[PDB]
Amino acid sequence: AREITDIKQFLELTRRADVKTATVKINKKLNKAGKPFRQTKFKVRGSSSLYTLVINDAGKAKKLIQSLPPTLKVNRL
Amino acid sequence: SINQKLALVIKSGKYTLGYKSTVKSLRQGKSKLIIIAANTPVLRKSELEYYAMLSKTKVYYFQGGNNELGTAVGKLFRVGVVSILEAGDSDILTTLA
Amino acid sequence: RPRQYATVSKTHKTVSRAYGGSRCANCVKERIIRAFLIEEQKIVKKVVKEQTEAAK
Amino acid sequence: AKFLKAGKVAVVVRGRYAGKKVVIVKPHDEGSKSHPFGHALVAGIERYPLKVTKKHGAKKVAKRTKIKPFIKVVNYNHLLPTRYTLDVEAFKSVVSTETFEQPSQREEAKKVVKKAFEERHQAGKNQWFFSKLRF
Amino acid sequence: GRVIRNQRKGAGSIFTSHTRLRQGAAKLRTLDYAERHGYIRGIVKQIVHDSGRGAPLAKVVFRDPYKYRLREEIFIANEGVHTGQFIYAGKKASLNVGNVLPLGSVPEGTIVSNVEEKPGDRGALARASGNYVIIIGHNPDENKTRVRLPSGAKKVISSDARGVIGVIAGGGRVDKPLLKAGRAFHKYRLKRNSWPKTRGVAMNPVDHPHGGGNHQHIGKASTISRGAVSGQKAGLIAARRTGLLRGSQKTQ
Amino acid sequence: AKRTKKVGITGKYGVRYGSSLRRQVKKLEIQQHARYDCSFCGKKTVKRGAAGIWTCSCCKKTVAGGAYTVSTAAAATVRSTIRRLREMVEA
RNA sequence: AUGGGGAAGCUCCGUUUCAAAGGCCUGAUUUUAUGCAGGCCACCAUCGAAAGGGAAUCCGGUUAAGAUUCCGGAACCUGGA
RNA sequence: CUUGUGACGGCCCGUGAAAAUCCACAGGAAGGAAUAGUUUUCAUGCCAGGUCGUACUGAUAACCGCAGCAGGUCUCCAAGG
RNA sequence: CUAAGGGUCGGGUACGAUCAACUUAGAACUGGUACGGACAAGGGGAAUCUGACUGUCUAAUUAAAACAUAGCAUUGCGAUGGUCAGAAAGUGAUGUUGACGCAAU
RNA sequence: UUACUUAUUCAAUGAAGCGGAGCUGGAAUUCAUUUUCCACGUUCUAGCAUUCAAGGUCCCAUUCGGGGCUGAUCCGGGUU
Ligand SMILES: [Mg+2]
Ligand SMILES: [Mg+2]
Ligand SMILES: [Mg+2]
Ligand SMILES: [Mg+2]
Ligand SMILES: [Mg+2]
Ligand SMILES: [Mg+2]
Ligand SMILES: [Mg+2]
Ligand SMILES: [Mg+2]
Ligand SMILES: [Mg+2]
Ligand SMILES: [Mg+2]
Ligand SMILES: [Mg+2]
Ligand SMILES: [Mg+2]
Ligand SMILES: [Mg+2]
Ligand SMILES: [Mg+2]
Ligand SMILES: [Mg+2]
Ligand SMILES: [Mg+2]
Ligand SMILES: [Mg+2]
Ligand SMILES: [Mg+2]
Ligand SMILES: [Mg+2]
Ligand SMILES: [Mg+2]
Ligand SMILES: [Mg+2]
Ligand SMILES: [Mg+2]
Ligand SMILES: [Mg+2]
Ligand SMILES: [Mg+2]
Ligand SMILES: [Mg+2]
Ligand SMILES: [Mg+2]
Ligand SMILES: [Mg+2]
Ligand SMILES: [Mg+2]
Ligand SMILES: [Mg+2]
Ligand SMILES: [Mg+2]
Ligand SMILES: [Mg+2]
Ligand SMILES: [Mg+2]
Ligand SMILES: [Mg+2]
Ligand SMILES: [Mg+2]
Ligand SMILES: [Mg+2]
Ligand SMILES: [Mg+2]
Ligand SMILES: [Mg+2]
Ligand SMILES: [Mg+2]
Ligand SMILES: [Mg+2]
Ligand SMILES: [Mg+2]
Ligand SMILES: [Mg+2]
Ligand SMILES: [Mg+2]
Ligand SMILES: [Mg+2]
Ligand SMILES: [Mg+2]
Ligand SMILES: [Mg+2]
Ligand SMILES: [Mg+2]
Ligand SMILES: [Mg+2]
Ligand SMILES: [Mg+2]
Ligand SMILES: [Mg+2]
Ligand SMILES: [Mg+2]
Ligand SMILES: [Mg+2]
Ligand SMILES: [Mg+2]
Ligand SMILES: [Mg+2]
Ligand SMILES: [Mg+2]
Ligand SMILES: [Mg+2]
Ligand SMILES: [Mg+2]
Ligand SMILES: [Mg+2]
Ligand SMILES: [Mg+2]
Ligand SMILES: [Zn+2]
Repeated sequence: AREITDIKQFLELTRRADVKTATVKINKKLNKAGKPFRQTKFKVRGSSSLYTLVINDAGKAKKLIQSLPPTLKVNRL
Repeated sequence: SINQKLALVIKSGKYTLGYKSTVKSLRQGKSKLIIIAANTPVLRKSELEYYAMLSKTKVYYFQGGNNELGTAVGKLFRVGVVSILEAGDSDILTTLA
Repeated sequence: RPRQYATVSKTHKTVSRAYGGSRCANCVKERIIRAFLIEEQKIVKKVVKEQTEAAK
Repeated sequence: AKFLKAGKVAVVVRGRYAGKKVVIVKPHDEGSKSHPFGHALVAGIERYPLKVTKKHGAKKVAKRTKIKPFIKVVNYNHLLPTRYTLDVEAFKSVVSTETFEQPSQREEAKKVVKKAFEERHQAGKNQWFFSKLRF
Repeated sequence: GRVIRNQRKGAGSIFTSHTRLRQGAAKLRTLDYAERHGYIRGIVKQIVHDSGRGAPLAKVVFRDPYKYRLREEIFIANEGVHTGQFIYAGKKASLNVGNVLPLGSVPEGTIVSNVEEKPGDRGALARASGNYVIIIGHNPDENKTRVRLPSGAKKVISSDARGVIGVIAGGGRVDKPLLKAGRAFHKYRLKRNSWPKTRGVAMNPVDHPHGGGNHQHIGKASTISRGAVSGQKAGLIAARRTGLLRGSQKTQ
Repeated sequence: AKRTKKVGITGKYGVRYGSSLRRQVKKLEIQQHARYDCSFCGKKTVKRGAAGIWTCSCCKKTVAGGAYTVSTAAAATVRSTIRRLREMVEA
C-alpha cells in the first residue's frame, strides 16, 4: 500500500523482525525525453502493508542489493 | 437639535463611522463622543460602554435605528455607531451631551 | 461518517482553541465577551443596590 | 486614557489562549516589521489554579495551586481590556521582543513568569487574575 | 341497514390523526414551586412549524430547578415572540408578550393565549392561530377571574390559572382562499382523513338518512333532535334556528 | 414592459377560479412573498417560511408573525394595549 | 406480554398506564472467593424493514455448473491482548 | 447523452420519519516525574471473526391465471445515424 | 459561396499571434415544380343543451349532465364538552387536539 | 337552604418546598404598647450555574482520607 524514499528508513525495515519476504522489480523505463534507463523497486513485505522503495539510480541499485540482510528471503524479479 | 449638531460635526470636523473603527478610537483615546444607535445589540452596546469608560469617553445613546443614524451623518448607508474625534464648529461635547 | 470518527486521530476532531470541535470561534468570541461584561455588570448592580439600601 | 499600558489586564478573545486573562507587558502601539498591527506583548495564565479547600492539605494544596503560564504576542483586536491591573516589574526584562524567537528564550521567560505568578497567588495579591473566566 | 359514515369515524381506524410529523404536544411549564411564587426565565431557542398546525410552535428552554440540566418545553409561539427572546413564567412575573402569568396577576384588558381552564393543566383555551382571550373582571375573594373566549362565551376560571400574554402567531391563515381542490387535499393530508365529503343525499337509503329518492332531497326535516340516536344525527343537530344569519351577531 | 394589465403574480392561475378568487389571493400572495425590515438589524432581510414564520436573511433572527404578513393588525394593537396596561404597574 | 381494570367464559381493556418493576462502575478481600462501601442512572418489556437507518474488500484468474465467498495478490473493520 | 455533486432559486393554510450508533465539547473527580514517572485517540507488532441464505428462472415455457395461456406481475444498466 | 456570432496568451507606470466550435440569415447555380419526399404529424368554423374548470365511479354491457372540488351558507360544542366507538371497563376515536378548532348537514 | 372531609369523582408530579408559627425588614397610628396588614435572594445582553457547597465550627488522635453542625429558622409527616 505504501511508498518510501529515505533509503535509510528502508534498510531499517528490512531488519524489522516480522519481514520474512521481499521482492525486487526491474522495469525498462525512459529518461526525461529521449532514451531509457533501468528503474528498480525495493518491495518490503511488512506484516500489514507492503512498503516499496523506488531507486531510480541504476548505480545505487547495485550497492543496495548487497545491503539487503542475508537472511532476508528476497525474490529477484 | 441633536441631528442639527450632528450635521455640524459632519461638515466641519473629524469622525469615523461604524463599529470596528470606533474601537480603535476608544483604545487610542481619540474619541470625544461615541453615538450608539437604538437597535445595535446590547452586547455591541455594553462592549463599547466598557470600552468607553476605560478611556473616560462619554456615550450618547441615539434614540433611532441605525438606518436613520445613517441619514443623521448624511451618508446613504446605515451606521450603528459614530465616533467624534474632533467637534468642528459644533458644541455637542459641551452642551447636554 | 459518524462511525468513522472513531477511526481517526483526535486532532481530526477539533481545533486547538477552547470549545474546539463544539462551537465556531466567532460564537466563542461572543461568549467570552458577553460573559465578561455581564459578570462585570453583575458587580455594577451589586454595589449600586448596597448604595440604595444604605441610602434610602 | 491611552489605557493600553504596562498595567492593564486583558482577556484573550481569539486563538488557543482565548478565554484567559493576560497582563500587557509591553505595548508596541502601531507597527512591526513582522506583526504590521497594534500588538501587545502579554503574559497570561494558561492552566489556572484549581479551587482549594479546608479538606485540601499537605502537598495537595501545593499541587492544586500550580500554575502553567504563557507569554504571547497578540493583536490588540483580540484582547478585551479590563478595569483591573497588575504589576509588571518582575518580568519587564523577561518578556521582550528578543524573548520571542528562539524557543529556549521563551522557556526561561515563562519560568520567571511562573515563579512570579505563583508568588502573587500564594498570599492572594491580585485575586481576580487567578480565577477561570467561565463562558 | 348500513352504518352511516359519521358512526364509522368513532372506532378510529382510517380516521385517526396523521401524527407522524408533529413537533409534539404544545403545553405549558408544569406548575412548580418557581412559577407559583416567583418567576423563571427561558430562551425561545427556535420557533418552528408544527405539521398540521395553523400556528407555529416555539421551543423555550429553561433550567431545571432541582437538577443541573436543561429542560425544554413546547409552547405555541405568541405573535412577535422571537428567537433568543427571554420568557418569564409564574406569579411575580412581568407583563410582556411572551411571558406566562396567572390570570390573577394581570389587570383587566390583558390579552392572553393558551390559558388553563383549571390551574396546572398546562393550557387549554385559545390556542389556534390568531385566537386569544381577554380578561374582563376579577373577584378577589374566591380568587376567580372572568375571561371572554374566542367563541365569545364568557367563562369564569381560577386566578391561579395561567396564560401567555399575547395573541397566537399565524393570524389570517383562513383569509386566503383555498382555491383549488388539492390544497384542501394537502391541508387534510396532515390532519385526518376527513376529506373529501360526500353528500348524504347522494347516497342510497342504506347509506344515509338522506339517501335515495328519485330526485336528491332530504325528504324530512334536516334538524335532528338533541336526543337522537347514533345513526340519526345527520343534519343540523339540535339547531335552535336555521336560515341565513341576517343582521349582526356578537354576544351581548 | 409591464407584462400584465392586472393579474400580477396571479397570472399563473390562468383563467381558473374566477377573478374575485384570484384577486383575493393576489393580495395575500403579494403580502406573503415580499421582504421585510428586520427589527433587530434594520436590513430588509426578513422573508417568509410557512404559516406565519418570519426569519432574517443575515442576522438569522426569527419572529413569530401573521400567516401572510409579519405584523398582524390585531397584534400591533395588542402590543400597545400591553404597553398601556403595564405602564400602570410602575407609574 | 407484564402490576393492574373488565368479562359466566373462551377472553377484552391498558403499554408506563392508580406497580415496593431494575444495574453499571469500581471499591472493601489479601480467612477467599467475591460479601459490603459509596456515588451514580430511573431508561419499564418485546416483535415489526432482505427497497428505510447501518463497522469494514478490492482487481486478476479459475468451474460442465459457484464466486465482491474459491485461488492469487493487495486492503480494511471490529473484539481481545 | 447518462449519472452524480455543488452554489442558488421557485413552491405551500403541504415546509416534506425514528431509533440504534459514532464523535466532540463544558466539566475537573482523580492519577501522575528526576533518579526517574506518566502516555496506547501517533507508529509498528499478535490472536480472533460463529450461525443462516448463496444454483437457476424472473417470464408470449421455471410466478399467478385448471396449461409451456397473445392476460397479469416491483426494479437497475443502455451504442451509432 | 457571402456575412454575423467566440477562447488563449505576453504589452512602460492602436494592434498582434494562434486554437476550436454548429447556429442563423443572405445569395448564386440546379431538377420532369420536386423537396416535413419513408418515418413522424392538429381538421376548421358557427350555435343550443349541459357541468365552472383539473380530478372521480359502476373490475366484466352505463365515464355522463352523475361524485367530488374550491367557493357559499347553515348547525352543534369551552372539556363536568360536541359527535362517534365498546358486552363491559381504572375502555376508546377526533386529540401531539381547543373555536383562524373539532364534529354535522 | 350552605357549610364540612373522610366515601365517591377529576387534575398533576421521575408525589419538591404544603400547612401552621417565627426571625429580620417596612407600610402603618400608637390613646400603653403593638391593636394589625404587606412583604421576607434572580429582568439591558442567545454566556456560565452539576462532584453531600465554598466558608465558619466542632470531632478522628493527626496521613491521605473522613465525619457532624451550620451555610438552608421551628412545628405537623395531609404529595399538590
Ligand atoms: Mg484539527
Ligand atoms: Mg482543559
Ligand atoms: Mg468541614
Ligand atoms: Mg340491518
Ligand atoms: Mg343492505
Ligand atoms: Mg371496526
Ligand atoms: Mg394515534
Ligand atoms: Mg394552533
Ligand atoms: Mg378534520
Ligand atoms: Mg376519504
Ligand atoms: Mg361534498
Ligand atoms: Mg357537505
Ligand atoms: Mg345514487
Ligand atoms: Mg334509513
Ligand atoms: Mg328520519
Ligand atoms: Mg332522500
Ligand atoms: Mg337537494
Ligand atoms: Mg415582451
Ligand atoms: Mg419494524
Ligand atoms: Mg427488530
Ligand atoms: Mg435492513
Ligand atoms: Mg437497508
Ligand atoms: Mg472475477
Ligand atoms: Mg467448483
Ligand atoms: Mg465433466
Ligand atoms: Mg452464473
Ligand atoms: Mg482471498
Ligand atoms: Mg497478505
Ligand atoms: Mg484494535
Ligand atoms: Mg433513470
Ligand atoms: Mg425547507
Ligand atoms: Mg464529530
Ligand atoms: Mg491506534
Ligand atoms: Mg446467481
Ligand atoms: Mg425462461
Ligand atoms: Mg403467458
Ligand atoms: Mg442504448
Ligand atoms: Mg466566422
Ligand atoms: Mg480570432
Ligand atoms: Mg369540431
Ligand atoms: Mg337542444
Ligand atoms: Mg365536468
Ligand atoms: Mg390537464
Ligand atoms: Mg376531467
Ligand atoms: Mg362497466
Ligand atoms: Mg346486459
Ligand atoms: Mg371521461
Ligand atoms: Mg365503458
Ligand atoms: Mg355535483
Ligand atoms: Mg363545501
Ligand atoms: Mg355561486
Ligand atoms: Mg359555529
Ligand atoms: Mg364526551
Ligand atoms: Mg369526548
Ligand atoms: Mg372499573
Ligand atoms: Mg362514607
Ligand atoms: Mg406534587
Ligand atoms: Mg412553610
Ligand atoms: Zn436582521
